[PDB]
Amino acid sequence: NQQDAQINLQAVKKKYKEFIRTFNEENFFYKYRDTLKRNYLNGRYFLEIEMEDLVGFDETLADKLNKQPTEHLEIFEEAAREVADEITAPRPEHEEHMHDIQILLSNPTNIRQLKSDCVSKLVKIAGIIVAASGISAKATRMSIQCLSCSTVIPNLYALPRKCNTEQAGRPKCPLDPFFIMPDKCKCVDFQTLKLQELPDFVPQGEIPRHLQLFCDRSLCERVVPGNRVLIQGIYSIRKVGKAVVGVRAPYMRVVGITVDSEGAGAISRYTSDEEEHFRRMAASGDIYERLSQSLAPSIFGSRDIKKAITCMLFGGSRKRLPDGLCRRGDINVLLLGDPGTAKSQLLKFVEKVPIAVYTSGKGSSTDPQTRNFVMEGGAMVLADGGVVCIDEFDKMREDDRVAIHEAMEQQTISIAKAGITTTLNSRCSVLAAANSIFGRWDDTKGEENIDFMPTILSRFDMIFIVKDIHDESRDITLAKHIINVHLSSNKSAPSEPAEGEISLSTFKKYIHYCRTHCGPRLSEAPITVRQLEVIRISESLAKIRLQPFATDEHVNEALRLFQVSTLDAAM
Amino acid sequence: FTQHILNQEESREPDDKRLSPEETKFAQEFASNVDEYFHKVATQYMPNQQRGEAEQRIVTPNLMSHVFLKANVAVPAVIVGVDDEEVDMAAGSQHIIPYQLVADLIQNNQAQLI
Amino acid sequence: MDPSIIEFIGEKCMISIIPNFSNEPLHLIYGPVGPFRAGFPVFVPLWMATHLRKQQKCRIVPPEWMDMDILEEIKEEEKRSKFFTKMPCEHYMVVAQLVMSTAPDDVPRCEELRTVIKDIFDIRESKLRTSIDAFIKGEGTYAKLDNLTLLEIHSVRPILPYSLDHIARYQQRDTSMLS
Amino acid sequence: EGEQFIKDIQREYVDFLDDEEDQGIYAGHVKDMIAEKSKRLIVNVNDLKRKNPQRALGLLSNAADEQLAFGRALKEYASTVDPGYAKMHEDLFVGFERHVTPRSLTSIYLGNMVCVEGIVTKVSLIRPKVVRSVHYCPNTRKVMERKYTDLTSFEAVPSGAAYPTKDEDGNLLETEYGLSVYKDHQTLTIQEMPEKAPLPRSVDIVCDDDLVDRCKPGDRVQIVGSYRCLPGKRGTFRTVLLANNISLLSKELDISREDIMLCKKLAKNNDIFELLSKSLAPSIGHVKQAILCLLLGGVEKILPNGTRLRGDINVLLGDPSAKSQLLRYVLNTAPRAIPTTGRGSSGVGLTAAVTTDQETGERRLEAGAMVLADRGVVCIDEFDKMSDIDRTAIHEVMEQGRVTISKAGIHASLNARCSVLAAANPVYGRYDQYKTPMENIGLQDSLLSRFDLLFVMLDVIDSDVDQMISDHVVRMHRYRNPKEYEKYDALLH
Amino acid sequence: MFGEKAFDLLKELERSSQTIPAFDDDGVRQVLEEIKAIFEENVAQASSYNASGDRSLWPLLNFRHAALQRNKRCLLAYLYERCRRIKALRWEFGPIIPGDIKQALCEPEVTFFNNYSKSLAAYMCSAGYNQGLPIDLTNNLRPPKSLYIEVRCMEDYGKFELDDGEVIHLKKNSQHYLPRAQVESLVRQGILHHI
Amino acid sequence: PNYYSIEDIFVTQEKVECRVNTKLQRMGFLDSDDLEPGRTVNLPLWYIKELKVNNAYFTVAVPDIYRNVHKAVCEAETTHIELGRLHPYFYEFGRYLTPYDRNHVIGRIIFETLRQRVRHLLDISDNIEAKLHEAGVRTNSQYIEWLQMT
DNA sequence: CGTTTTATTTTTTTTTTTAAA
Ligand SMILES: Nc1ncnc2c1ncn2[C@@H]1O[C@H](COP(=O)(O)OP(=O)(O)OP(=O)(O)O)[C@@H](O)[C@H]1O
Ligand SMILES: Nc1ncnc2c1ncn2[C@@H]1O[C@H](COP(=O)(O)OP(=O)(O)O)[C@@H](O)[C@H]1O
Repeated sequence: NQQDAQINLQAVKKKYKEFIRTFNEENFFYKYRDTLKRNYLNGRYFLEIEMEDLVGFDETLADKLNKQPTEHLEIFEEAAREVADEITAPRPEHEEHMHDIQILLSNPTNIRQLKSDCVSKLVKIAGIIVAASGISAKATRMSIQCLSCSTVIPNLYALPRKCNTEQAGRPKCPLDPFFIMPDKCKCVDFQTLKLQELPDFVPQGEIPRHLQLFCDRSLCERVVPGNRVLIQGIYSIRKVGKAVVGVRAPYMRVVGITVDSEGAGAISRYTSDEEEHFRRMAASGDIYERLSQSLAPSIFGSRDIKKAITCMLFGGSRKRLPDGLCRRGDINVLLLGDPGTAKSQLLKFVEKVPIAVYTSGKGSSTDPQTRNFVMEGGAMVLADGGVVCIDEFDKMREDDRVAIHEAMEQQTISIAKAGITTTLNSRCSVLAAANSIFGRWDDTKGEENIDFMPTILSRFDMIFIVKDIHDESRDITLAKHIINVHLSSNKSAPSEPAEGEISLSTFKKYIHYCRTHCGPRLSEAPITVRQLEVIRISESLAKIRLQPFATDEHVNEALRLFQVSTLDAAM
Repeated sequence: FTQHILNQEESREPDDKRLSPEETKFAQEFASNVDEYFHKVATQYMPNQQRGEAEQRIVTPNLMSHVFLKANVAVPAVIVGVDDEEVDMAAGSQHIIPYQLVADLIQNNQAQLI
Repeated sequence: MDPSIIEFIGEKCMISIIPNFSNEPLHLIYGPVGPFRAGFPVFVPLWMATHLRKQQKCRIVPPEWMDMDILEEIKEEEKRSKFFTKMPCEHYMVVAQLVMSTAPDDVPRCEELRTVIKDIFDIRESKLRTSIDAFIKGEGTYAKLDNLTLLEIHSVRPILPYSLDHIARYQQRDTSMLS
Repeated sequence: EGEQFIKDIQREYVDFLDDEEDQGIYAGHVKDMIAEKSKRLIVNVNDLKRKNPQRALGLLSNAADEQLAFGRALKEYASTVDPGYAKMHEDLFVGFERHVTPRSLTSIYLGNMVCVEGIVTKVSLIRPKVVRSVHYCPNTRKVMERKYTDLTSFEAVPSGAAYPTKDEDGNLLETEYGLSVYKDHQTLTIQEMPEKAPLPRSVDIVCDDDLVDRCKPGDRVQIVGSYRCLPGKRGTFRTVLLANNISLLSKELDISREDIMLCKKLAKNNDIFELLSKSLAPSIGHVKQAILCLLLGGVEKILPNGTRLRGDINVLLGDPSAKSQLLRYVLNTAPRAIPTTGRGSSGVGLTAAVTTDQETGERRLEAGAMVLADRGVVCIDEFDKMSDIDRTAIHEVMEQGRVTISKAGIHASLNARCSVLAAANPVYGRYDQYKTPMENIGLQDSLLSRFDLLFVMLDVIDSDVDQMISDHVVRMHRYRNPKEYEKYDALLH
Repeated sequence: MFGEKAFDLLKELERSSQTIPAFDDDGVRQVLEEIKAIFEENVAQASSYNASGDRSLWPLLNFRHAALQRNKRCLLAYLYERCRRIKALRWEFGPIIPGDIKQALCEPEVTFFNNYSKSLAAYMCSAGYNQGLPIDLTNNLRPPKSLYIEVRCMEDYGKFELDDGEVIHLKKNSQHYLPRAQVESLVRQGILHHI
Repeated sequence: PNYYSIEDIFVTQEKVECRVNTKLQRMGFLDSDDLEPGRTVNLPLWYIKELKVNNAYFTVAVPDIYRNVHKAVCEAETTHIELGRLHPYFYEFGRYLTPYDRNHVIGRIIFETLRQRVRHLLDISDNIEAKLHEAGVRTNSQYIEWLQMT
């Protein structure tokens, strides 16, 4: 109790506690005080605070606090418990027992700026998460048979010479009869967190550097990779010294990160006016052919045939049976043709317009730490509800072309590198893109576009080819569909003014209601076995007209779209 | 409670103490609106046996408003009318109940409400 | 059950205040009040000081339970509150609102005041979660008012009873139970 | 002997021993005359908590010490009733029957007997460990004794050290063995069932003698355990969960001698061929009658003091596009019978020279894929395309059904009774006799009796069967549906 | 199906929540024209000696009753549900300002409307005085000031102000030389940030 | 005619498949003039809400979640059992049901679950609990301004 | 007549070996 300065107590003595009990303005709302109450709505055992409210009281703690928070934040812990435990009952008549807590703080900086000077010090910076480990273990105390004292620890030595199997007369017991007894112990968490620097601070001629992090109790299970963070930590150490002389320890820990809310993407992890938006357009029975000029909302293609998408994104219905089979609710569609038609950028947009990945061939596609063989998996990762559209089928190795035959016609998945069998499946699908042989002159004739199999042309449906067909009338138009489309690089906003050819995000959630209600069906009702086996698109229209049911031949609208394809394999 | 309150009124013709006239003119206003709007809901082939102001309709036979008691009477255990336990009354404390059982003290205004 | 339902009520209470002008353009409003003389305190209901302090007319100092030491002793008096405790006017949690709103522009120490009273209010209500963890077994005929105050019971008034009804459907037959 | 409640706690389990549940149901003539001798009784917590709920908590906050106690009460009970099942004086552990993800063991449940479900994997080495020391004093010839302990059993350890000698005086001091007993110990780890995953986080467990590898890596289970961690972090920490029972979920049977009596009585209905042929795949004309034996494996034959003949059958047939949505209704239902990828190796039955895994390895990845179907069956696609290397490795099998390779790996022989199917594609379509049967496929006829049939699968779209195809295939497509959820029961027909 | 259809009625009030441009009378039409059509379903064996009153039409007599049952009480609701929010605005105004539309008036709804407006008449005769005054309950509880200064609002709509004014154009800046006698109508239906 | 209900077409329409002691005659809606003693006979309630429970037509029977097999341990597992929204009418099936099946055993169970809420909603600071839950939040949310204008 | 013991992992180049239309 050296009360001249640096006192051991003042904070928990009267001060920080009383600051808490002074954080008080009227309405009877201005509190740092009932916060934890509504934390106690569940037993959260934490609380958030600022770095510029102490300054609202003083100028003396701010500098004294930020220096040795390794002490102050546990002073604050003690203040917290010894204040809050008053609250379990006004007078002595309710308590199971107290418990443990947390306190959480809140100008940014970078990684290439902080060094030997910036040690034992609190900081604000911002980065981008990479990956990190699991949740293992840590305690605060336990004890030993030999003396049975709660093994008090400074920091989250090994019982020197005193044994305490000792006072039995003489008979002695040197050199540690200390069997650590964890049944008496305490317990904490861990994650060991991770960051990458910005894409703005010279990783180009140089290398992008980074460092490791360290967490404690409740702040794991909070953060996963592909996110963007702001933080406060400590520049602290793990090694010792005086390594040709003394090279040593980087890391940090956490105190109180603050993460980002980047705009409009993250309806991913953490309204009914929009339903009124949704439904009064579908009240109009003008969506089937209206949104045949929407899926390419700003450029030309598939125009009168884009109606055939209405079945696929909603899909049919994975109509299980009493018998064995789980039918092909997944169903596949095709494109194929030459470049120049905007076929590269169109599907580029389609990733923007549910969830997938997009490139073609060899570019997805068949650690030095804690001796566990990780395996991140296969191709249902982003596609089990997500579906894809990709080029270069034959333009790909044939080792990773068995899987497609297992993936696709059935999702007949399995594993054989080690000895265990992933029995995976998915509600997924693909489209194909192309630059294979000779296009429209090929499609009418026979069957050699792919130079290995007749299988393909097996379990696929509509054959809609991409061409740059000579049409002198349309030559000038697409000679003029292309300049200001490119030039001024301007086609952003005025596509959304359409009736229902609009509002990509609204469309995303239109759809993620539309299919996402139930397994609707149909009504009672050249016409071959495979073309037939389109019955799944008989099912489709009840999500397209949003019916329960429909009959055969009003939805043979698609047959007018498919007979276009049949000319390829007419005879 | 337009529904069965008329039972109470045809039981007792409740005097100036209990009810009031204009309330009973709501009987007029009720049957008028209900039956003359029902006149276009289902009156084309309206009911066959339960054709009048129907049998099954009631708002609140539950005398069961479970109620806090303003203790402002004899601080000794003045034991009075209630169908649950009535032991140990006093001017501060209470033995909480529903309305069904004390229609007595507040007709006396012996007891009180919070 | 409302914020101003009490304020239809609690400000009806009347206390000695100061007026600093005498009787008004009229002399006295008939009623318990007597007419007004500057430098001469007068007891009134408290829904005028609105029209004095906001009107920049006169001051007021409070009752005596509205001070430090008495409440810095009741803070330990309620140790007995295994039922309830001392009750200084039974509405010191509502009057203090409008008191401490505009009065303490000139009053001494509106703060330790504020501190203790919030330090008393919720803590008496912790009793009212805890003592409810004693409540079992259809105890309609068990309850607690003995020194309850005014301002609290509304905060449970709407909820449990409109639960406890369709409990109380169950709170003659054979060996099984009935509702 | 801590805080003296211990005996009272023992009494409360002994107080389990009075009336109809104990007196009628529980033990004595519930294990011992059914003659298993395995210490482990099934506990059911809801009863113990119905008696001594405080003692239902006595575990759930401190399960460090319920164990010597439980065993004590048990030996008292079994030791004061049966003198036969009593010369095994050890702990004689018991059942102890919160399921959280192996990802949600979060600092806590310490001291708690709680549940997690997951994968058996990394099933590992087995090694016993030592309980007591039956030491002798051969000059004075007194069989004295020294018990031992570990944290993995209780809290404490003895001076865990070398089996002692020359301790008293330097007299004749030596061990005695066959009596200093030992305890079968096993180690493995568990993973979450992967479908829930968005790196999925694992757990580590440790076992004992009656708990020893009830299933295999490639199976999955519900398993219940306590928690500890011994090491002293910063004077790191790393944990393990333990004190276990066993269960299992991915099996298949309330079948005493009633269900056999059920199965006999319906025998005599003579044309079960009808029923059992129309059973799994009414979602498909056509075969199912013929499928019978690929499920049944086959029959066993042994000559006295000689050799045998392999028993099971192998056949497959067809026009392109019912053949990939067909090889089913048994792949799911048949016990542990596995088809394979279609064009697969590194695991039909080869070593695959790739020594970039553990820096050594002779048999370190020598195995196949049909011995997982030993006494099962297999199918595949893409045979019509598959390599001819291990076609060699078939001709051994369909002839023999035992695998006998020794390309320096080892001189193998290993039982297998397995059957397997194939693929097809007509390299020219609709020609079966106008051209010929054979080699419209790109195939080989050396395998005459290797498979047990020459059979055929055919089609043409038609004019006369046109509406037949329509009306039946759609009869299916709407008898697919209810009243003929998203789909109720399809009744009629 | 047998009236699962009030679940459909729930969205008829969607924009018409506290920003009500106009409301719609719909969801009802053949929903009504079925009900006495299926009186034939209800009448079919009605006092018929087809079975002479025996087992096989007891169970669905109850259906005939159930069909009735769900009919009437949703028919309580179909305007009663509409009479509640009505009552709020209809306490927010006496007969000063009835509905903005009167376009989804279930045609004899005036039957209930006026009668409901006249159930207050009981209260009215007693309210204000024994003879009664249609009494201020909901609007302009300014401690009232002098009569003749103009107005500002917050985009009221309907323009249904029947009170003695030349033309006010009852929106924000309904602003003309407006006495108190006019402006005694409305408060919280899109109006009164300000004077 | 009711302590009314929002889903008067899902109020007494949840369905059970009780067996049969005796013969049948002409169901009408079903695939039906005579059927067996003992059959999975789908039975949406309302007609049998007062249909002579004592009579030799149907038997002791339960949809077995409502049988003791779940619930009689959900009274021991009355600790952190979750219900979600599943079998929804689960404070209230028995308000009709409990004697009507005439297994004389489950009246205790539902009370035994829901009188727990005398010590569930201390930490609070089905299709029926929704109302009071909303209210519990609401009253405190406005007690907020019972402090002040806040 | 006292006071102290003990751990290493990944990549090269050779000589072996092994892969597809
Ligand atoms: N008689 C039938 N019974 C059941 N399904 C049939 C029948 N005839 C045709 N079908 C359907 O026609 C489809 C034919 O395509 P299928 O998936 O069988 O291709 P495939 O035969 O596997 O192709 P490949 O053998 O070349 O790989 C099957 O999905 C099947 O459901
Ligand atoms: N009708 C069109 N509308 C807009 N852009 C087009 C059109 N036809 C061709 N293009 C151009 O073609 C380019 C894409 O060509 P691409 O499909 O990549 O060729 P390839 O398939 O050979 O790679 C786009 O940048 C786009 O500007």
